[PDB]
Amino acid sequence: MKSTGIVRKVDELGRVVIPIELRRTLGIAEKDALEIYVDDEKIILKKYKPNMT
Amino acid sequence: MKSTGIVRKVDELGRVVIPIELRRTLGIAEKDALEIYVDDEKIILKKYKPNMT
Repeated sequence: MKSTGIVRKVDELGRVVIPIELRRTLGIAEKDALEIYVDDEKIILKKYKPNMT
Repeated sequence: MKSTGIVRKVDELGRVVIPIELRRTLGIAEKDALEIYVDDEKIILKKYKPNMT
């Protein structure tokens, strides 16, 4: 079980468990942020665009 | 402060806080499941397609 059509549980309010490999891909964790967008019948969440100069 | 390019915090291990309006769109919550797919540099979470007939 990795990604691409893999079933995960929610939590309560909405906190869905993102795969370690996925957050690893984004280089994010805990205190980091994601950019959540919506696509009709599904959710689209990218890592937040880091404003680092 | 709704969906569509909105920034959210993670948690630790990856549990990202899905908008109440989003989980509401999917009619999911807590005990429910999502189908997580990966899109290059982003994550795609659909609701788990319910096998109810």
